[PDB]
Amino acid sequence: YDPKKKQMIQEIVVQHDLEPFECSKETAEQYKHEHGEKCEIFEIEESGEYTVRILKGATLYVPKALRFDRLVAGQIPTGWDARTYGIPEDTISQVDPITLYVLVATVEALLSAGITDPYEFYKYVHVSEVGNCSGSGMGGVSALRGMFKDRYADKPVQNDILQESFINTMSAWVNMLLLSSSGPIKTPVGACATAVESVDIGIETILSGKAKVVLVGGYDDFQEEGSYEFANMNATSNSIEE
Amino acid sequence: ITLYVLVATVEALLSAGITDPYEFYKYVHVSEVGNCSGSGMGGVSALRGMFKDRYADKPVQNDILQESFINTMSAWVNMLLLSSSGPIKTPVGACATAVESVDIGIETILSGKAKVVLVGGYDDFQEEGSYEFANMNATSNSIEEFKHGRTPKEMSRPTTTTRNGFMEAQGSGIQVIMTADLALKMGVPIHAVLAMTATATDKIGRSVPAPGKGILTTAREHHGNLKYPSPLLNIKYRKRQ
Amino acid sequence: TSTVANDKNESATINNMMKHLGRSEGNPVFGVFQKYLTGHPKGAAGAWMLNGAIQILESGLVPGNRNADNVDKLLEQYEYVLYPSRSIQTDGIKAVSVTSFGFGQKGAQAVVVHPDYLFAVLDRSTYEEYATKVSARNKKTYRYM
Amino acid sequence: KNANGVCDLQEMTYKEVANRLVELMYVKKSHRWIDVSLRNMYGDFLRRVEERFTSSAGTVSLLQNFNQLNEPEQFTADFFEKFPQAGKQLISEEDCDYFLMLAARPGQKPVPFVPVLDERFEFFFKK
Amino acid sequence: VSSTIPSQTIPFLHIQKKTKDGWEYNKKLSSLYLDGLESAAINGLTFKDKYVLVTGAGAGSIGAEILQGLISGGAKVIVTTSRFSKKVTEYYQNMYARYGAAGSTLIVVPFNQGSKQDVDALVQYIYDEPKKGGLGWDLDAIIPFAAIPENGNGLDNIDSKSEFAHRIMLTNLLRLLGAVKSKKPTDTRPAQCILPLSPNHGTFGFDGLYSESKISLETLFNRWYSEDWGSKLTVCGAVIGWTRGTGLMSANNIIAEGIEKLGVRTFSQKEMAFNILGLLTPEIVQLCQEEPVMADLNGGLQFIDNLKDFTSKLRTDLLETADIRRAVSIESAIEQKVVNGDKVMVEPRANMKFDFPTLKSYDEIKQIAPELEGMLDLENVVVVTGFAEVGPWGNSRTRWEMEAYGEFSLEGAIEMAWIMGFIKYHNGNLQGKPYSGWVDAKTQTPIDEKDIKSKYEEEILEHSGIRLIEPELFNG
Amino acid sequence: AAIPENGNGLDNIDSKSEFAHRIMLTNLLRLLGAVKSKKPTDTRPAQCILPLSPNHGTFGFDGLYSESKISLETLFNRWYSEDWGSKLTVCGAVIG
Amino acid sequence: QSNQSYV
Amino acid sequence: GIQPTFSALKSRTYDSYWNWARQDVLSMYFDIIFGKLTSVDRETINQCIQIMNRANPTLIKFMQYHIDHCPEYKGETYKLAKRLGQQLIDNCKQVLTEDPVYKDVSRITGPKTKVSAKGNIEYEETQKDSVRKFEQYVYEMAQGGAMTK
Repeated sequence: YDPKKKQMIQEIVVQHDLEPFECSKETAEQYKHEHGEKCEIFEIEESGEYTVRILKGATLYVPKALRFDRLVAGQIPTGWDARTYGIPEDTISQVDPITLYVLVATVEALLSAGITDPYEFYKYVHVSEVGNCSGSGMGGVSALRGMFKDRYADKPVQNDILQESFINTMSAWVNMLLLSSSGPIKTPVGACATAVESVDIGIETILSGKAKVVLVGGYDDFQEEGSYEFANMNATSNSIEE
Repeated sequence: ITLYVLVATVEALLSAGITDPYEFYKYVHVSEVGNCSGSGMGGVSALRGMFKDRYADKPVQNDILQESFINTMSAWVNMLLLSSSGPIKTPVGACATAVESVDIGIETILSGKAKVVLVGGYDDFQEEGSYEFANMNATSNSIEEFKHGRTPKEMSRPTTTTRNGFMEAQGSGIQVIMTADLALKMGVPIHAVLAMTATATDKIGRSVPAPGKGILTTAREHHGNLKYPSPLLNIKYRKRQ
Repeated sequence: TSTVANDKNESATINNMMKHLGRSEGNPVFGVFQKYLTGHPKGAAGAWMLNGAIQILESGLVPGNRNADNVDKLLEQYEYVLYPSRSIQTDGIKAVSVTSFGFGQKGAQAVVVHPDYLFAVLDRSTYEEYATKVSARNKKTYRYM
Repeated sequence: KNANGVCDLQEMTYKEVANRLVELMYVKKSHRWIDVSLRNMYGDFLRRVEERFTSSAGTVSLLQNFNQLNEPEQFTADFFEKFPQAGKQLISEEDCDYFLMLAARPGQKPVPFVPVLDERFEFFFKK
Repeated sequence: VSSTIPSQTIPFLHIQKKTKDGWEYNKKLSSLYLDGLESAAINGLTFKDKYVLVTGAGAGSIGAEILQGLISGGAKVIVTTSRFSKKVTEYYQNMYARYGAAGSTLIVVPFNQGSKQDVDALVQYIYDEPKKGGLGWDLDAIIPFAAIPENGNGLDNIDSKSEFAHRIMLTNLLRLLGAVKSKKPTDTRPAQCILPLSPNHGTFGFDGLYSESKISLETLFNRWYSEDWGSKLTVCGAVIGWTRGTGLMSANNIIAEGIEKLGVRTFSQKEMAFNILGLLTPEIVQLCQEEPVMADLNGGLQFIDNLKDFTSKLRTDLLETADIRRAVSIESAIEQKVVNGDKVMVEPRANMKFDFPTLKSYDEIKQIAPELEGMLDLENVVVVTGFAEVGPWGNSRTRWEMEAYGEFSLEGAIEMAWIMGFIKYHNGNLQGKPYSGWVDAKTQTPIDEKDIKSKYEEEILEHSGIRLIEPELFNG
Repeated sequence: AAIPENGNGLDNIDSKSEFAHRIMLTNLLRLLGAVKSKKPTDTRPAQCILPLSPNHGTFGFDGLYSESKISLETLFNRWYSEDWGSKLTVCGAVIG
Repeated sequence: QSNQSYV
Repeated sequence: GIQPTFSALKSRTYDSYWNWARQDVLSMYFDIIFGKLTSVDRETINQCIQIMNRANPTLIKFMQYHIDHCPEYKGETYKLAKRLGQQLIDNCKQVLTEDPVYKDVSRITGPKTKVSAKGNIEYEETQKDSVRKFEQYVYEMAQGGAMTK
């Protein structure tokens, strides 16, 4: 993501038939289904592949780049890796970067509390008494980008991207990798006051007797799309002006 | 989804007999009317705008992210109807959002932070969520169901031998919960009593969509030595105490 | 939700809940499966099932899963769960257990008791005054509606 | 005019509305109606009441002919003995609108009361 | 009851034996069958561990009644249908829910007996192991009652319908029996083929090839001895008599009583099903395994000389009487009309009383829960005071109506019409008239509240609930 | 008109057996019905000499031969029950 | 459900 | 018409008698306590025969709970439900190990054609006076008729 080269795609109606290009039967059939009279699909009997000709009046999306004026963000230090904290490669490839940040912050918070083994809670409290009331303002924005943009673009995206997109999925991964508790889980969304909301939920959870330990907090990630939207609402500072 | 929430909220207040939302403020402080409702995904249409239509350079409103937030529906409810300063706590259970919201609302009321809470849950159906659920094989395949001779009104069949995924839906559901004494002092129809409510996680795993028996802890009790009944379960003993 | 794992795990969870709490043998809870009719709206799910539970409390009527063509043979072992396929009008439902299971290990349960057992804790005068107020409010709400 | 006092139309029960119509359109002293058109208006309102409070088709109307309304007090008593819920339920908005339309039906003697304060208030007040 | 069979009289239901002269009533076999029927009536008849194939068992039919009897007795039945649909599958589901006994399993399959491929595929699916997608069953009985209704077809109009019907009734029937034989591995578990023979082979005429099919089914009795499938299939030909309510004789129900006036018996569907289920008793099963069993359940109609002419006589007499009295009544009514010259029903309306939950008296509340007085903190008791929803079935009220009852009341129908915009309320001048009521939003014409549930219920149900995704609701 | 079909039992009622049944029974009846339809008068009937068989499945493995032959016997009753008694007259010769 | 974990 | 229609994917298997037995038991129990059902009706006996056919120990416990906790003090219909369900429980217990049987207890009906004064032909299936059960049906079949001599 280069904010000085923010990629967009512009819709154009073609005033000329593009030269045929080769592709598989499935992709050619999909092209014909979309376009129809404005596409032409034909099998190369020699091989089996298909040639697709896009005709006049068809719709194309030609990429364009926009010089975006929000070039500055408060970013985790360059070279920060979940690997240096012992998070395995399979988890890194499965979960969202926000979830990696949550896992690191959770183990570091337990270590701040002196709990080297998360199962040490179960010597003192029932498994139903350790909860996770933390949350996010937006959640797995990278997974949402996958679902909404990369899948539209037909890029290779994991089939469980929506799972990583859910805001409570970070808490789910925390419980699935560290705690294994059956205590309360209550994921707030304050969009900004999320962590103080989470402290409120965790305190009332503890005082109601439903939990004796709660993992509270808040997490969020910076991405191109959130940056652009905050710019559109004029909520963030303009780096060019600054 | 916010439209669905607004309609469900006014209809819930009307079910509670509150034609004017400001009638709460005759009995409770503005800081005692809250909105603990939530969503699994929130404004998926606004997310589609942000992530797809803006990439495509289509004309999209500049505050689409606002509508995309999951607490925005609660914000619009407060901005258009309630104007309370009570607690606002937006859960995300992704499928248990409404029951988790009832849990948050009940603890909010019992802690004394609110006397009235708007609990519930909402979600919207869209192309992108449908496609993702299909990729995770959580929803039933309509082609396969037509091959099996199943109509749309019989595709959603819980507990049957041939259940093969859930039927995605859309909408909202809101409830107005409050203390019993407030309900009786206001003279509102008390439809039900929320005796109990709980949330739970399962265990170690590597499958988020996999359900588990974590909520079984709601039935937990000790049974080592039951030679005599516990006096506390006996009503008259507690009454004389 | 009409998914294999979810329905099996739910019937099991309810059965073990009642078995551990000492539910008397031959007293199964009737299972309502609203999603057959309303689909599964993710977060609005528990709200719809809670509204249905309140309505079941009020009417005494237990709806039936009209799409329950053949309850899975793996659900016979759960003796504490009955699976109606048709609405049964009972003489009164005292409590309802609304249980939801969501992605990320979001198990959740709620218990909805009939408001009669609330009104039983009031004295006569309080209840009569409340009833008069509710009648007046009901007429006002009827006009507004 | 309800038991509490003067009110709006919507704050009346159907029995209250019918009793008020008989009070203001039927003369106790002479045992007669002010006008047969007003008797027909009372009949049409009672038609609306029975239609509102009956849900089954193929039911015989209590009022077969409006000539039964020439002695309307006992007929009103029988009608609202058959429909006890009518004397408990406030008049719906549908039936309030219907009542206001019957109060201004053309070819009928203008009603001897004012039902609403609206743009038609001059009409109701002066005709 | 065998001893109570009168001397020299042939019972209405009787088993026939084969002799040099042909098929004739047999006292011994009829005694055995009647005693089995008596035992079935008193103690009941069981069909446990009995695998049955049933064809043509549509709703309101003899096959359906045998299906009820089979699943009641405990049989595992494959019912095949040619009109597979939600309504058919729900009829069969309700049948199993009300009658399916312990161990009984009802398998509804789509099936065209008029195609060879369906016959072969069905027998393959029944006999294939579960690991190959089949059932792994060995049929203990076959009841191929699949008949297509053909009428008005004489010798001069043996049309495509008649040829297809003959295929279903005879050719593919025999192919189904042969396929079952081919897929039977053992010689110790025969299948009892209950053949729906008819006693009227062209006696009525204008039935297409029905008589040809039914009389061609009678060759299986001889072919049982002459071919190598005697130990695999056992023939039980039930000559079915006058059955009431069935399409084949529904036009003759009115003359059924006149037929019975002669000391003859006409059967209802339940009676005929009982008779045919009597052919599945263990005794008759053994008898079929020994020799082919012809059961004549005709009720003595073979003794009427010129049955067609007599039935026509009865129908003509009844119709003449009806026409005479119709003409007399019509003329009398016209006379009263011309002589004396030429009740108001109240039309129901919806009453949407948005009622709160009914409050009981304090005494009745204290009767439900006496010990709870002044025990709980009302400040600490949380209660649901109002609720609502937006969903596939409208609001809480209408969603509850469709959940609890499966249909909308008048109030619910109007609420759905208002939600989906089918109706709008109008209060003012409506095309030059003052109207206050519901108005069709599309046409802007008045509509009656009672008529709302008739004009719009179909569209409400079509465009509400779980249904095909509508692009107009999701932006194309 | 008969085609020779042999070795076909109940388990092998094949295309040959179905075609044979068509010839022997279905199109036979259609031929008789066509002759009736084209007969203008009721005073010159046609005597249909039906080749009936005495062995209806007594030998077996003959395909649908017995079915066709026994189905031809319905014409004897259908002569009375239908409106072609005066146009066609049935003479079933059970050939030995 | 130990016998010594409660008292 | 020769179009194939069979598919193994359209097979619908029904075998959950275990659930339908409890469903029907409860459905008839509430009919009894709400006054929609009485023992004299032969539909009651027909339903009880199916419940006996589907009898299982779990179903015995299911019925026994609802007949032991039946609040007989709330009306005659609850007393009726208690006593009648107790008899049905005894029957299900005695036939618990027995093989399910098909027993039709419907009232035997015969044709009845009547011509109204308006000349309308009405067919009604009336209950036969002399034949009430299938036992008497079988007796009638054994006797035959005058024309069967």
